[PDB]
Amino acid sequence: QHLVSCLETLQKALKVTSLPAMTDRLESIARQNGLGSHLSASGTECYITSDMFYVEVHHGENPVSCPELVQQLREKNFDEFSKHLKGLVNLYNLPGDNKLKTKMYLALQSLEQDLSKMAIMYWKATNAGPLDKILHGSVGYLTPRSGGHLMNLKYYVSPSDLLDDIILHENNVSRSLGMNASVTIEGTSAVYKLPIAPLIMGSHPVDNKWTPSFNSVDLPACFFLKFPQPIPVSRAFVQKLQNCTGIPLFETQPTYAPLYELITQFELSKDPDPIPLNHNMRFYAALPGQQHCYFLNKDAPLPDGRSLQGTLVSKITFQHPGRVPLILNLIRHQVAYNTLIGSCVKRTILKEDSPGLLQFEVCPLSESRFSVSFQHPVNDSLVCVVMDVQDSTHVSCKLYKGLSDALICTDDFIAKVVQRCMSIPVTMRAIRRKAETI
Amino acid sequence: TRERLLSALEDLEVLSRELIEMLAISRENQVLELLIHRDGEFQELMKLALNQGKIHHEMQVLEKEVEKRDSDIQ
Amino acid sequence: VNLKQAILQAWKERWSDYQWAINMKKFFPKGATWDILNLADALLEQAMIGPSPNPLILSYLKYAISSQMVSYSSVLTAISKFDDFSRDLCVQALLDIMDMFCDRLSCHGKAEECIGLCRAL
Amino acid sequence: FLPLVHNIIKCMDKDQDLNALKSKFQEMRKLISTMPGIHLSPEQQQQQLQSLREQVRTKNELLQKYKSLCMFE
Repeated sequence: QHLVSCLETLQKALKVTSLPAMTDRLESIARQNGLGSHLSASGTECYITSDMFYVEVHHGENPVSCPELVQQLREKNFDEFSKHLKGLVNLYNLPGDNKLKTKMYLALQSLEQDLSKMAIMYWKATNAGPLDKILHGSVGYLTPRSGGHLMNLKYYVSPSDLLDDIILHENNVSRSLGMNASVTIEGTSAVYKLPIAPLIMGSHPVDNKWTPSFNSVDLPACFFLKFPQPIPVSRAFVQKLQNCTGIPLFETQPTYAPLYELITQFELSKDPDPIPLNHNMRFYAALPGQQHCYFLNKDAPLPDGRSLQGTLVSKITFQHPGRVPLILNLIRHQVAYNTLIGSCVKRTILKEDSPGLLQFEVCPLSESRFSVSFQHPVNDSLVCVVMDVQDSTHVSCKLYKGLSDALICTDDFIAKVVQRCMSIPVTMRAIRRKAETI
Repeated sequence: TRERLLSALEDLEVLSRELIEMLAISRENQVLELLIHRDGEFQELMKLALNQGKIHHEMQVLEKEVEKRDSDIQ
Repeated sequence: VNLKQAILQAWKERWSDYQWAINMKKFFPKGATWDILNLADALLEQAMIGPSPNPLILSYLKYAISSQMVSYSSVLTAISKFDDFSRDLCVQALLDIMDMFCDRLSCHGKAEECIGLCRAL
Repeated sequence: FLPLVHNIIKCMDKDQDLNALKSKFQEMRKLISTMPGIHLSPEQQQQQLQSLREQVRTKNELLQKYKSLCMFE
């Protein structure tokens, strides 16, 4: 009986005819997502579950006539409307009970208002362009929740990916054109105290001031900062991040292997192909001038004697937004280091390459530092460029050479070329070219 | 082509009837996929079916004209 | 041709230490005990350039000490010529390398090698 | 055709026998839609048109040739 009901949504989804049958297609969408449909007149039909009730013509007014939803329905995109309902259902997958669910949603609304105000304060203090806000701003470019989609804070926009095939952001910044993190309430086994009303009642003109808790209630949930693709993070970052918040980042200690392997998986899996690369940590890179091979050297001992080890993090839980500015600054840092080392990872088949193969390599000297070692471009001794990722957007590099050697490069010229475009497989090219030009 | 259209029509009717009857007995993605595939076949050759008839009427007119011309020539 | 070109012809294509030993033999017919050619000097230069040493060329030097390719005297001189001292990681690597041979500190050769070991100590 | 089939499925979801009989009559109408003057493909339709055009042109040309042919000075 229930399978025949699910059976009819499927054949009603392939049904496509006039407006009457398109209203029956909206009824199909309801039972497809296991929703309940009540229709008053031909014009208004309402899908109702919990507080997730919306009408195409609980505890809150109908918020907005979203152009997004209206445009999709007016045009022939019932599939897009189906995705939007799925997003709404996932947001309210909240367990809780009833009165607790309404309060828990209220807490999310307070957090959203506070985060929005904090973003506004940064714009008032400095009229920064969207790119500056995303790369180095309090919170991040923030899009308020629309329908199912929850608030997205853009932590970082990599220089290579800002450029597509020299994009100027404008206020039209795409939702996925960068690295994005979503803020949401999710149920937890433990019990926590969360603000149930806006906590930025009084705001100090520079930065923000939060009125102290209790209002608040001990709901069995915490605010979350879910990342759409899990970000590989190192053990040292877990300690640096914990120092501020205090909430255990990984709680039940799971697995923790070399970080460089996880960085390769994240980069390789961005574009999926059937054949596994089988890199053996010897990625080959082809560039406009010269050919390079990079050995990532995981398992090199750090000063402690343990190889850099880290575990993918998808959800970070924060009670209030006070520790959020500090947590984001550490993340920004972990993400930037991953991007520079990530730019090298590539799925190429450089086999039997006699010319060039100007191989470069990478050893983990310490958490937050790595050394790329290469033969001197003009002379013969091994030379290297470190890149400690001090901050998300800032890397400091020192090119030590032997006592008798040819001045390979000026640290500033390399920086100018990298900031113009970017990528670190790219940084090694600039070091080689500058040395050769001299 | 006529044969293909007739076969598609028969398949569609039987399978749609079977799916509806199973829904009725309870209170079928294989059937659904088959339906949409032959529905595309019928619809794409239904624009053709309409025009074909108009073209056939035009052809009949042309034939009449040719016949007259020949008979006149003879 | 040069030892610097071989040591990274060894670092480039990832060579394990014994394959480095074989190919280092093959690149140079006269062994010259490897200390006339200053193996320890070239390995320390192209290992201690970065803030942290690359573990490949340190693995090459630790094999070239543990296997008796390189005398302890040339290693102790090449350790002595490093200083810089702003980097603790390179200094800790040098102290682990000294922790390898120290105490044994044994020369089985000519007496000039023993005098060289004395000056190197 | 497909709309009528979907309407029959909707009637089954609501439930009738009369509607199924109507679907059978629609299938008879479909057999009529297979042959209300249907008999040819898109290619054949193109060849027949070209042949008819060529025939009209040749007949008109022959008639004009004898139109000019004036037997009386």
